[PDB]
Amino acid sequence: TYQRWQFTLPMMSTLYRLANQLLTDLVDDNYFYLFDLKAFFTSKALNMAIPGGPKFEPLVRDWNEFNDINKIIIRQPIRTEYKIAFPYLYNNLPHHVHLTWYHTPNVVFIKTEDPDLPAFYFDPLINPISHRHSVKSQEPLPDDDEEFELPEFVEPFLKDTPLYTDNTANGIALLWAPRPFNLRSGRTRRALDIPLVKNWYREHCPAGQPVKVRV
Amino acid sequence: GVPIKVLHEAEGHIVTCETNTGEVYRGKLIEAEDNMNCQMSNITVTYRDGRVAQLEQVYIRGSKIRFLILPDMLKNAP
Amino acid sequence: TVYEMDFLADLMDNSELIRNVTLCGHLHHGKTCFVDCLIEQTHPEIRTEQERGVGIKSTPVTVVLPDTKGKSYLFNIMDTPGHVNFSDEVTAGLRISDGVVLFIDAAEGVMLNTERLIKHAVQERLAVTVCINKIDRLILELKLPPTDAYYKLRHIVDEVNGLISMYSTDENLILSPLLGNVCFSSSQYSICFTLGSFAKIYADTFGDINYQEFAKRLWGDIYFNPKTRKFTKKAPTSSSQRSFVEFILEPLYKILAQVVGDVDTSLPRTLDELGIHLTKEELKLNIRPLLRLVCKKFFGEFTGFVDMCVQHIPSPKVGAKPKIEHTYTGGVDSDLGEAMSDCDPDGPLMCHTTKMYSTDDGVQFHAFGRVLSGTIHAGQPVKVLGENYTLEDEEDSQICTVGRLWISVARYHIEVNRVPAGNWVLIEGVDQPIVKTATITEPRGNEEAQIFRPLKFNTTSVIKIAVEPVNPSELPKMLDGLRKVNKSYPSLTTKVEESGEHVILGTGELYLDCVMHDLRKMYSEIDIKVADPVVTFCETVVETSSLKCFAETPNKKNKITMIAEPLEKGLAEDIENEVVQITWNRKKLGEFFQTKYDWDLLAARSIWAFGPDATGPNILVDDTLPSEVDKALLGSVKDSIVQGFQWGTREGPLCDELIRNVKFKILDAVVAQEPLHRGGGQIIPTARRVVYSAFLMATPRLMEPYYFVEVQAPADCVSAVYTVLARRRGHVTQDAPIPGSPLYTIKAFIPAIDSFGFETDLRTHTQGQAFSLSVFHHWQIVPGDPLDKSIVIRPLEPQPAPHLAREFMIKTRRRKGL
Amino acid sequence: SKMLQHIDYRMRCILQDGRIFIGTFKAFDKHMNLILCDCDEFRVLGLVLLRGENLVSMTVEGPP
Amino acid sequence: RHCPYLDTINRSVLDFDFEKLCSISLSHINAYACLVCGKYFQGRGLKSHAYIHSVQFSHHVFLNLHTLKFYCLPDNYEIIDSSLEDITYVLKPTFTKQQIANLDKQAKLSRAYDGTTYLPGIVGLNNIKANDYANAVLQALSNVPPLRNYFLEEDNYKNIKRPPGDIMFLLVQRFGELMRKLWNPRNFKAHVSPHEMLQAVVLCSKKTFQITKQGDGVDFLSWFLNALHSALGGTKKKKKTIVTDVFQGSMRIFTKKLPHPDLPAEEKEQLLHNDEYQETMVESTFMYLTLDLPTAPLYKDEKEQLIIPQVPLFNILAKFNGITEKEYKTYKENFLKRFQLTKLPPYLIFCIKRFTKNNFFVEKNPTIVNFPITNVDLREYLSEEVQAVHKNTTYDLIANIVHDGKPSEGSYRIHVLHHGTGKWYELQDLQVTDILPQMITLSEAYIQIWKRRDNDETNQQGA
Amino acid sequence: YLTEHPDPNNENIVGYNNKKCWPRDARMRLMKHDVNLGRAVFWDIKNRLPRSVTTV
Ligand SMILES: Nc1nc2c(ncn2[C@@H]2O[C@H](COP(=O)(O)OP(=O)(O)OP(=O)(O)O)[C@@H](O)[C@H]2O)c(=O)[nH]1
Ligand SMILES: [Mg+2]
Repeated sequence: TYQRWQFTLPMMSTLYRLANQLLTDLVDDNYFYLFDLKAFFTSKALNMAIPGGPKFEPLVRDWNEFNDINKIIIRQPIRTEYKIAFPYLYNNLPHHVHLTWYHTPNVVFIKTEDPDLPAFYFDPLINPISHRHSVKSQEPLPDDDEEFELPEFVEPFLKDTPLYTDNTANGIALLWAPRPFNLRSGRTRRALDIPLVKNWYREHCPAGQPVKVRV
Repeated sequence: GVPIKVLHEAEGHIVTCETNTGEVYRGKLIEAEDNMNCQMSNITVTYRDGRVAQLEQVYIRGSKIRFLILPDMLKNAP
Repeated sequence: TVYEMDFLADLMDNSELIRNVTLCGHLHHGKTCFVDCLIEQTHPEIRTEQERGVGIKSTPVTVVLPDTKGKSYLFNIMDTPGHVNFSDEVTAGLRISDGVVLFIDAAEGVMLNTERLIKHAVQERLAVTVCINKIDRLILELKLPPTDAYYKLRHIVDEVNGLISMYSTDENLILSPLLGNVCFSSSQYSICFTLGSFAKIYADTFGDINYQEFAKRLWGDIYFNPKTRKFTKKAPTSSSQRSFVEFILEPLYKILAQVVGDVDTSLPRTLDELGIHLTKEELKLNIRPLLRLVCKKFFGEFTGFVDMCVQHIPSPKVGAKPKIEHTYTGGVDSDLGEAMSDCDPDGPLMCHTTKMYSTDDGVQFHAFGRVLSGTIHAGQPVKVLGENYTLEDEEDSQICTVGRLWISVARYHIEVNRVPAGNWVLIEGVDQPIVKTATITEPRGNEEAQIFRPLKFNTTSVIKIAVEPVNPSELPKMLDGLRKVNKSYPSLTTKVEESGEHVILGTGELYLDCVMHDLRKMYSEIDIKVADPVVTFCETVVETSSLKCFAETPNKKNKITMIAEPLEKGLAEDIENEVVQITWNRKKLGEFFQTKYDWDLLAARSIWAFGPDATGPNILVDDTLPSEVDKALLGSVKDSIVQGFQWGTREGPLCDELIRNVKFKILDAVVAQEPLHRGGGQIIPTARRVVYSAFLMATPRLMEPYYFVEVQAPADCVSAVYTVLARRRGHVTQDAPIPGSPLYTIKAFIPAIDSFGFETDLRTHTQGQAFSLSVFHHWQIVPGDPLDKSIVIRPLEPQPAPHLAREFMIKTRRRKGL
Repeated sequence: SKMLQHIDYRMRCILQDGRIFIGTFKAFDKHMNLILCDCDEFRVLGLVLLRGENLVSMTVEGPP
Repeated sequence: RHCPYLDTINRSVLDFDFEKLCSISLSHINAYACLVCGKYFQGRGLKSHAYIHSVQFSHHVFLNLHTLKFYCLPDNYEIIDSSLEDITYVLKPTFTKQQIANLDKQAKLSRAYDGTTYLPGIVGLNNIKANDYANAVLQALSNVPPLRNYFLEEDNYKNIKRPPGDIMFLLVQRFGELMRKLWNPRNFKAHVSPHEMLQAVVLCSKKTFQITKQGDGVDFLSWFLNALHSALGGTKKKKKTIVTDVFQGSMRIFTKKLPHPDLPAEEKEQLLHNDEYQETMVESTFMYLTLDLPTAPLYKDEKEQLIIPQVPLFNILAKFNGITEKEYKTYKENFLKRFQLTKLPPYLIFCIKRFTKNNFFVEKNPTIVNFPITNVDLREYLSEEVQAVHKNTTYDLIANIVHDGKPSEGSYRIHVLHHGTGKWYELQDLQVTDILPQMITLSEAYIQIWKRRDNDETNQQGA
Repeated sequence: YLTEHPDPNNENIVGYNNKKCWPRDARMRLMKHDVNLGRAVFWDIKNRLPRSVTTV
């Protein structure tokens, strides 16, 4: 019936790399900070066009005090990105408005170009802990070199297993893959949807173009 | 198990301990060793002669305890 | 749910097995996910914030979790949002809680809000325990070596200890792995462990060896010799990794590496050694899920955090002695303070309301509070005391019956009949009576208890937004909405000006935006207009006035000669922190001032008041030969003058704002003898004028609030961050790489007005890599002079720095002062 | 084994001194330590835990 | 007891019938009226707009809107001994049963501060050009004696630190103060402003007073009656004092006792068939009885009236003469009908169907509705007196909403009987005028209240 | 005027007429002092005319 596949990771990682050119650069979701459906609903609702996003037909359809210029302090001028980001502060008469704004711990993805020895002794960044203080945090635990005989026949549980395995790197890589390749067993799907062009669709500001592409 | 989980689970709670010689000790157990030896604080001991002996701290041996009275409401088991 | 309720009631009754726990950690360090996982363990019954992905409001959870001993424990957990703007909820949580648990991300290291949370905890005298979340990041993201990981772990703990030592003069406690204060846990993969916890696991797997002794020598500069057997201080030249590494990090890496790395070839055998039993189905899962399951089976329930909480938490019994002095205005002495300390359900009992939790359906909301003494029964009528209410001020106070009591699991409401003191509880029916923080008291009882000090806020609210409903006729509805948000948020401060503009003061953009949104969709139906964000300002005078204007009252019974000059470099900051506060004795205070700042003894003697706030920037001083000659009358006149001076300082003589960093000094006092009601009534209005005049005479003062900004960013985008800051008038303080992680930290300052939209611009230019948090930190004089007629302001075009002061002054006045 | 059939049942425990304990059997151990609920001595002990060293006989005094 | 600042009090600048907010903070909490400028300020303490105002605007005597107390500042003390009984009474008028009988005044010509001279209950109201409908219902309900006397002397209701026997919520406390106000014999001006009551009834969701696109005397009367009965109610003082005698839509619900009795009637409809098919009876409780009004052409132009139809107006008299039930049971819907008024309530509201808002703006049903009944002997009495022409019960006209046809909205003026001078009294946007009771019907009637006498033969005999 | 027509809301201008024909900077500014004066003046004039003869 050819539904329900289960993948060997080695197979999956090999396929992924062959599809690597097609694959998007960035593992985290912070890149698409402004790539928000809520933003798009609000933009249409607020009739505001995001620099390089889609435009739309207008959804439906005067001296005032707050407008006055002499009472206005300007340090920075309220750019449209703010109006879309905070549309009930930036923008008046919001209706049916959702809360964009995703804040999360920074997403860091590690990959190594050359296999070397499984695992990495030091990070690419090479930030140094350089612990610095007094007597390197003196520890007064179990009476060392005295009554600490220890226990015979006991050992660390994970000592027998290797810290890294030939497929460890590949296993880790599959944690940050586009949706069909991050699951060993993933549901079978039809070709009805069409294409994998959305990553291409997701491009923000390519440059070196005619408008043709902006449309 | 019931002796272990309720033993160390009674730490800090009032409980009654009846020795093998008839010495009843009621108080808050500080800790319960895996050897069943326990230590109680502010425990009242009542001898066979009716003498009530209030002790600040008492350590009862595991083999010297005939039974123990656990608190009413707790779940080690149903 | 009834059986659980009975058990919960017994636990609550004990009051020693339940410890209130509050945890605060920098944005996204995992507090929320940890709580969610804990709830799942506790109740397998799995039935704006969610979409945003950022906690906007603090949530309280109560659960019972068995420890290693197995004795049941009652935990009240309040989760506080990581974001700095929404720090106010965290402050409320800290005040309610006995102890606070700190969460630090392993990869991120020490972060802005971590420091602030630690400082607040030290100031509030709550015991601090720290859990390191996202432990796996080094292993599975950074791919640091186990030795390297241990080095990085030592660093974070050392930094935290240093901060604690800095904040408190007395080093009662230091956080270290050996102590058990710090728990290494990763929320996502369900592994929470402490050296004690790990030792217990080892003991369970192995023969019976004593866990405590092994744990003590387990972590920090201890080397275990296999031949040696028992742990000993390092003596091998050959080099065996510190025993923390050898017994913990090594096996942790090996478990992770097998599961991600292999999972088919050798993963099963590793499991056999471990003794874990796996279904074929389970072994077909994706790696993250499979890894989490494996880790859960290996690490037990979630024991380390519970152990830490039971062990180093003072709980209800200790509770009040540290807490009441800060919290209760009496501070104990004769009755109420003593009663609170016992914590028994007897006599006065007591409640403290530090929060209001909104109901979707209606404006009324259920209040959350920590019952301090005695106990509360449903349907009892309880007196409510406002922050405003003091000793004999009955008019503010209101009394209403209690409709219902609830014990809160995450966003589930357990009704209960009664609640003993020392337990968090939601109170139905007290919503209308209480504004912001509140105290609940015996109703109609003689009792008499001073209200707990109102929340004191780590930040100062600065950003001002004007609000007006689109349709004028809907005004009262909007006003109602505003009331609701004042209850919902802690620091959120509203006001109505002379113009009539309705004003909201907030901490920053995200805070303000969320408040606006919440009001618009949940409190008031009406469409709301909004003005562009503007900062408040503060007024200070650069130099002393050569000539001092002396003004008589309506009836010329007296005259007042007063000068003004800017206070010393380290005066105002100390005055506010209460270091040299008015509470201290004249001899003590004067002497302290003189020693610290080389103050004159005579001038010290002459100090009368700190103006606008009991702790306030401004100082009032009396230095006249004449005053000494006829002091009797002088004291009374000084008191009235001080009240007038206080009024003058808050309002301002330019933008109608607060006056900052200014000393006002009386040189001549003229009061007609036996002035009676003349002096009493006329002097106050006069004094306000006098202050202003000296202010006019004593130079021009320029002010604007500044924000401290932490930017986390990759090396390649540092130039872009610098450029944005330069564009907005910022200036950078420090640019330094983060140890043990790849990334730079940029610390900078930036003018409040120029900060609007800064975050967004930074993120946009760096392609979502840099990220900025921003917090009010510092006042600083504006370049432009307060008064400059020769300066012409163009109506739209941004002005040059040389005369921003003029622009700000004029426009602010036009907004309201006129 | 046979310990699963007597779970959540009211048994009758006899000690070495001749004292009988009638209560609901809850949990036991490999050392034959009986934890009885609502036990009544032949004074109401209620919740109590009896050691297996002094145990003698365990009989069923009624339906569970 | 000259607290000398009492001299500074300006009675003539007070007006309690304004929204209860600080004018320079728009908070409701702890509002204090300055008695010298009549402006509201939130208060007591140092940095409070009331204290600051007392000193920058030299105005020391204040009144605590939400607590019945006066304060003299700058010290901040309470004026224990309060000759401001006058002032407190214009906040919060207070009555004892003697007063409601007392003079037989019935409505003795009061003075305001201006010496304008007006009959107590018989007062008009500001801004009729946005709340005229509301003012018509308020004056109807505050005329009905059991309802009115209940509110006027039920001083218990909703203080701060009241006992337990007393509370009902903000809606009822405010409608109580409106009623108190409109009977006040010592009003500082002749007329009152219910605009804040009305806006609080739209803005304060516990009333969704959220009716619009019609918004009449009928609709608002119904919405008020229903609300009062839900919001004073049984044991919760709102159905014992309401008066489940004073009407009785005797069918169902007995609610707040006074307005399920005290405004409902019961029409037992009685469907019939011939043969032996005993078709069925439907008692229905009803607070207001919708008259029809025969077949006015409406989509037909005019010179109207005497040159299309006025005179015989009276397709209408006691129109039904039993409604569907006695003579002209032209009961189109089904086999047989008669519609008996089988409970007959101590008042009886009629509401003339004047028109079908289902279609366009409305050509109404103008067909004049002649019951200026003139009949007592001792007559020229407008003796109203409607007697049941199958049974006897005998009822006297005592109110009469009029529609007027302003080129801008509508308008809705309200004509009340005054038993004791025997003088009908129009009010018409703060204006008042006496009207010849035989000429009442020459306006477009809209709503009448009809008191039951001969029940005052049960209570002519029951005194 | 305030005594004759006093409103808590001070909606007044809500209905206040102005000229849409001119640009915002040219069109009349809205102020309570200005708007209350406007309504007070209109009110004063309106009260000098009997409804039975004419009205405004
Ligand atoms: N590496 C790692 N990341 C985690 C773990 N648990 C949670 N996270 C991530 O950390 C981010 C924040 O976690 P949350 O618990 O949602 O944050 P929170 O504290 O609940 O909400 P804030 O208080 O606003 O931060 C999320 O993106 C999680 O995916 C973990 O065990 N390891
Ligand atoms: Mg959270």
